[PDB]
Amino acid sequence: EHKTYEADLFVWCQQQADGLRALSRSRRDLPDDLDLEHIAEEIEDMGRSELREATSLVRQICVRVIMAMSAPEAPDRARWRSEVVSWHNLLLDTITPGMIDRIDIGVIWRRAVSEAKAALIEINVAPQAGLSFQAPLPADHFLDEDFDYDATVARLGP
Amino acid sequence: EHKTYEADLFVWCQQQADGLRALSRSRRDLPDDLDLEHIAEEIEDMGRSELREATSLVRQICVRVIMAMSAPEAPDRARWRSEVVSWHNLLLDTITPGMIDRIDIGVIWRRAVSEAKAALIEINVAPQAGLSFQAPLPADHFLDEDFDYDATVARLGP
Repeated sequence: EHKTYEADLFVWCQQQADGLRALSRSRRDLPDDLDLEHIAEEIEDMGRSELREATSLVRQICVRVIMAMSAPEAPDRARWRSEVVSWHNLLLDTITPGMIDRIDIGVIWRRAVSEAKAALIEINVAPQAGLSFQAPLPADHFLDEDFDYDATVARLGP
Repeated sequence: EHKTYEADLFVWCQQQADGLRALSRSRRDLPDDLDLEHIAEEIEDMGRSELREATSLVRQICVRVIMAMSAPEAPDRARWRSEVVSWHNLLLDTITPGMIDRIDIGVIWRRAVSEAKAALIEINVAPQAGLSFQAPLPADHFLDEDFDYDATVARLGP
């Protein structure tokens, strides 16, 4: 189904790149200086970049969730929570319905554990003893408009 | 003059956005689901983003130049120089001939001085007494493939 620019930017990038190529490869009377092939490549790549950004924001949220699981009384948690709210709001502006299935929590959570362990060593905190590289919650949990940092930390303890 | 994607990405973005709009606004028989207006907006914006990136890299280089002017014997200079080489190589991959005139050293150097002063306070170094918000060198100096950090620092002392 066709998606508008506004309704689903991610799907629009792929549909528009495909449409540009279809037009370019069919018509023999378009202006030669109009570079539909590289335009399509750039539009397609912008879609990929949106997904990379959403993926990164979920990762960063997960790192702070894991850090609070390891240091649940850290005074730093107030800052971590503020960061998470900021990232999550940006995530809600970036995700689209067609992008949801592409958010790979299995890969993201693994990378978040590796990153969180390094960051914990830096602040001289030992990681959760039970800390697992296996995602405990689906991607949807973090994409939820009502995602709650402190509730998530509490449910993933102790 | 028409510029290819490879020859000048920055000029290509503007020429292609203009060409997309010209085509869209003239033909009555293009596919309705092909969104040439928003494609043109995105392509145009990518051009702007390239210039923003180049501008940022020149700024970051200037900050490290100013920091070494204030702390010319700092052991940290080796790291600063390494950072500058990395940023400068990325800058050389980003700049294009049509973008050169848009690199505004008067604005960039001012912002670099403000940033450098804050960063110097953090490392407990007083700024150059003669440190000026007025750019002492043209944008071209930093865009030069043969830009030399240490030579620049030395010429801007003492």
